[PDB]
Amino acid sequence: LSDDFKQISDPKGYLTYSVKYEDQFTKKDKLRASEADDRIVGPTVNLFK
Amino acid sequence: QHVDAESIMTAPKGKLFHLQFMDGLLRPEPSAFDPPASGEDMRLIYPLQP
Repeated sequence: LSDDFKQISDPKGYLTYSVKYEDQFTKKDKLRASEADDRIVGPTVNLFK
Repeated sequence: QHVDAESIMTAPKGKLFHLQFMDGLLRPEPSAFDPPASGEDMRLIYPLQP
């Protein structure tokens, strides 16, 4: 009847983190942690270089 | 240079090798933030007199 709701898998928020790197350090080496945890920690760390 | 100790240790009693010290005093102090590096650098032969 009232089709009001659209299905989605990974939802985004109306807010997020925006960092600005002082490209002086950082290395760009995209830090390599474990594999299992690369995925859990995964992005947060990549973002917070 | 780098007088290899092989020889500084065992070479004719004459041979006049020209070893050479560094004069660190005008060395640049690593940027107060940058991350560290990890091999201490040393020297295994010191002049015995001033």
